[PDB]
Amino acid sequence: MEAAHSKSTEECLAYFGVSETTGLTPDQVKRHLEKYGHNELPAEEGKSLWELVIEQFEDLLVRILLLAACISFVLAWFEEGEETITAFVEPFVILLILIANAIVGVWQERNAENAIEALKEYEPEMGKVYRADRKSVQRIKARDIVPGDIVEVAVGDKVPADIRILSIKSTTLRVDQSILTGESVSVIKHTEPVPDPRAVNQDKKNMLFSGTNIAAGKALGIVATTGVSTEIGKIRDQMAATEQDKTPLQQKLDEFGEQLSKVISLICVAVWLINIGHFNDPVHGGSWIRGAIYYFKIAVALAVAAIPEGLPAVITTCLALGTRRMAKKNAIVRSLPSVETLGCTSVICSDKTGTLTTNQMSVCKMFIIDKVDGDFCSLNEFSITGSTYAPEGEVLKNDKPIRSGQFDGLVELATICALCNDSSLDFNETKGVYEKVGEATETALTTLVEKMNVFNTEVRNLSKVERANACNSVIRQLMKKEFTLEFSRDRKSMSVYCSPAKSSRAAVGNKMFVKGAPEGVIDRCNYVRVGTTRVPMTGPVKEKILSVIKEWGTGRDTLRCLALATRDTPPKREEMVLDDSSRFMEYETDLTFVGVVGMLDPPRKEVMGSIQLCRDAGIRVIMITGDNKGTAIAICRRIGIFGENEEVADRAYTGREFDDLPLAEQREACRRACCFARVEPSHKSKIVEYLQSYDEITAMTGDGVNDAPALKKAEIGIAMGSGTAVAKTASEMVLADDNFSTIVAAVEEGRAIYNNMKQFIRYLISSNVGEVVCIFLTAALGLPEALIPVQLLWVNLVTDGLPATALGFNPPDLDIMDRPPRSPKEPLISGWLFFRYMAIGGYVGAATVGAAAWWFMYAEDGPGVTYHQLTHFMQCTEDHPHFEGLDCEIFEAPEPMTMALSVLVTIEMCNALNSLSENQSLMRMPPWVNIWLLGSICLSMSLHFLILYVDPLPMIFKLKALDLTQWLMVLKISLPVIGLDEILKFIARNYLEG
Ligand SMILES: C/C=C(/C)C(=O)O[C@H]1C(C)=C2[C@H]([C@@H]1OC(=O)CCCCCCC)[C@@](C)(OC(C)=O)C[C@H](OC(=O)CCC)[C@@]1(O)[C@H]2OC(=O)[C@@]1(C)O
Ligand SMILES: Nc1ncnc2c1ncn2[C@@H]1O[C@H](COP(=O)(O)OP(=O)(O)OP(=O)(O)O)[C@H]2OC3(O[C@H]21)C([N+](=O)[O-])=CC(=[N+]([O-])O)C=C3[N+](=O)[O-]
Ligand code: NA
Repeated sequence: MEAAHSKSTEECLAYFGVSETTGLTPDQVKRHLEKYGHNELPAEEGKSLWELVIEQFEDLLVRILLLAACISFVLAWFEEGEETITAFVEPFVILLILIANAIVGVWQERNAENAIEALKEYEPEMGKVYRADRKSVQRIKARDIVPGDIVEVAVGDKVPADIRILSIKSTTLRVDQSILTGESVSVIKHTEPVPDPRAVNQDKKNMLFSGTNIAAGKALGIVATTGVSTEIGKIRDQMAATEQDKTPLQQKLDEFGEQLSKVISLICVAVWLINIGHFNDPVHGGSWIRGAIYYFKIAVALAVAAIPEGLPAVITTCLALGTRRMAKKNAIVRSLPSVETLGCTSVICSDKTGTLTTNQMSVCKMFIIDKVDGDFCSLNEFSITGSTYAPEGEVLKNDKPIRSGQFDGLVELATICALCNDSSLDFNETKGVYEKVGEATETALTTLVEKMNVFNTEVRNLSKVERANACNSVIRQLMKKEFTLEFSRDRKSMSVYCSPAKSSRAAVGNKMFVKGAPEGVIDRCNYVRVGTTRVPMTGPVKEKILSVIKEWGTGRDTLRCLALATRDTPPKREEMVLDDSSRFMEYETDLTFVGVVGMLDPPRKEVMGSIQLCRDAGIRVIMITGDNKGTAIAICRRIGIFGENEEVADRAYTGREFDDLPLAEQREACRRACCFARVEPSHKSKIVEYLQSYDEITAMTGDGVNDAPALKKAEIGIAMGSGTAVAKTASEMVLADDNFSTIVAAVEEGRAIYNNMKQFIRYLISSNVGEVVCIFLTAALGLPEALIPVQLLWVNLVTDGLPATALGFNPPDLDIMDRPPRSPKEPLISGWLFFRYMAIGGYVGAATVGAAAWWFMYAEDGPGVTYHQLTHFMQCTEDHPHFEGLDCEIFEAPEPMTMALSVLVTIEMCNALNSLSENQSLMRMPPWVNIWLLGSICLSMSLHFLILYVDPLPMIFKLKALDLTQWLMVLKISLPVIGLDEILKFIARNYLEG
């Protein structure tokens, strides 16, 4: 029964065919269990370990490498030689990487927590029902509760289902439902129907929501909904239905993988097409088996040359480091891939209170009526010093301090403030500062009366914790609080009914003290207090009051105004129905206006500067707040969201206004809007959708379970450090200090991380372009393998991995927060840069192939076969060039491969330096700008020498230490890559203007 709140208790009992005093029968339980299922959120996705291991082999590139491993394993199993210890190295290395890659992926899932599973925190093991088969209450498992059950709840209990309250067995029922409504204080509940079928949860005063806590009292109720049908269950279903897109980098990486495999196959086809002259070779003679091994051998090297095998690790290492850096600036990143998305943020939607503002509410202005004489009117207007919940401060008139007790109108002002109040003030002994106990609005009133001190009580004699409630206590002893009529959003006021403490069984003396939004309160005032006297409320007086309120609430003061009033002659105590909140407005009529208080929740000292940074970065900021629209707009102006004088009619909306717009107008509103006042949880989600249909990258704040759908849907969900665990698990980022400025500082940091990522991605991939050319060249010219997979793997994992990681520490550009948000669709490599890395790739390929071939021919140590071709033959069954003696295994010597590798390694150290800046010359941006990079290059070279000298390694990698002369040739062919890129950088700067 989803519309339970609007049904009478009788109607709820009759719908389920159940009696309040007996509860459901065994047959009813069985039938209701079949119909509605168990009272629980559905179980998590059954993701087994085996299924998880398989998923690690789904990526296109890892499939290629597994196929590479399989061919490599077959070529080791059917090879020529006796060394099994060296033959099975290549396949085993590739397999280890696949296994290591699988271990990490599997590990990441075991430590991952999901938000849907964090909801189960809010479903208790047990509940209490009355069922027909037993007289006394029976505690059962919450999952066995069905709609229709008569349920009992008491103080401390966690509500087991969405329940319609039937009867409250205590004076009052109080409920902590902050997790669902963001209501600070525990809320009061009643049993009367709530007419609106579309009432938001806050107006459902006759409902208990699954997962909330009873703060005070004991109630009997009937279960309306269970399982996915509850308020928390609906939140769950929304989250489960939210699919999150891959980040722009992940999408480009996948695009790259698709293209890479397409290119790998086409090269294989080219290598086959370039060797179709083998069809003209005689069938008798020649080695088919060795020529087939040669083709597969280069297919493996091709596959290994093409994949940036060390790229995922570099990305992760870079992400982890920047993440720990962001943590020190209070930005706790939960999703490593989100750092990129964060840099792309184009819209930040931010809650106001605690994030834009300090949530330290303070009264700094108030007024009472001074005089009423026909058309003429005057006010006694005061100011109050002090921005803390601390009683430290004084009341001023015209900037000079006055005694508050000197004005009778202020005495009642304080009385109303002290009594019409569900909050208190306490000094936290450990923290060293004063902390609010309840609603911020109310605690600010508590602080006000301590500053006022209307009866001049000695406060200097007491300590911090003791004087915190000194002036309040004086007023409480003066009037007895009979009851309280709780605040309601419809009438926008609250009141207390008070009787004199001095009197006994009297007939007269009672007062209602009333507080609320000025509008409704003032309209229900028939009288105006002037000192101790009373005059009728008249037009000129009303104008004057509203005029000041309008100025305080909509002008530069940006104050929340509250009107204080008294019912001098309240209805007889027995004539009041305390269970029917719909009668509460009627009880608060024929009031006497006493005064207005205006309170400021000040902006964080850093937000105004941070909003400016957003403007400079082309990031739109949207404020979301519970202030009324006029005050919301005033605050946006104050902090820089709106200009002081600019028109904003179509750029600020309340929930009501926004709902009255048709779908098309709602979308349009979202593209220009910067202020949303009084929206519901549902609006956050709709705002994100609309922003996403303009392709905005949206950051959205949230703190409660009700925020989880929107947090999950936004590209960057941002949770408060002080908020719920559920909100945190639904988010990409957590604000440790809750500060809006932390968001902006995280966006900047994200922009800087991405820029460095782009450099090392381009660096690693460009090397793969060069390695592929080398392999293609050797396969095209029929040369012996200049580079083998084991060597290629070492270079991509270790040798280049360090300079790649070092590039992650490139200094950031000074204009970082002065450019518009990066386009999600921006390619990493295109246009001139594509040509640049083709030219470098073409150079690297030729430089490595040339270095190996040079050793074979023009070198001193080599078997000088100058202009003789290895292209000619690798057969050794003809002996044309060698005319006497047998020697052919030099075609498989370790020296020319060492030449090729040392060239690759050296060029790549040079190309890392080329990668410090995209377009700037090493003459304008020198290598020593990144000390880490210089360090990594040294470490990489010493690791290259390590695999050349340290006994086991030289054999494994098929290498042997180069001569001093041979190292000079390496430098001769490698170093000019700097020159080449320098030239290409010169062309990009001068002949390609924007
Ligand atoms: C890396 C190794 C190889 C063998 C492959 O060719 O890379 C291509 C490739 C997959 C792309 C291309 C490569 O194209 C070429 O190398 C030119 C074709 C000549 C083939 C040589 C035959 C002997 C990148 C590498 O070209 C250059 C010169 O840098 C740029 C870029 O890559 C990126 O933008 C980085 C993606 C994270 C991609 O065109 C990319 O595909 C698209 O999805 C992009 C948009 O991604
Ligand atoms: N949709 C709405 N319709 C009508 N009024 C709304 C609405 N939403 C909020 N208000 C009023 O505005 C004040 C601020 O809203 P609130 O939601 O608590 O703050 P936030 O928006 O910052 O919440 P957040 O921190 O983001 O989770 C509340 O103070 C009070 O009644 C509330 C309040 N209260 O919530 O309990 C008590 C009170 N008295 O009487 O002291 C005065 C308020 N007031 O004057 O605004
Ligand atoms: Na999200």
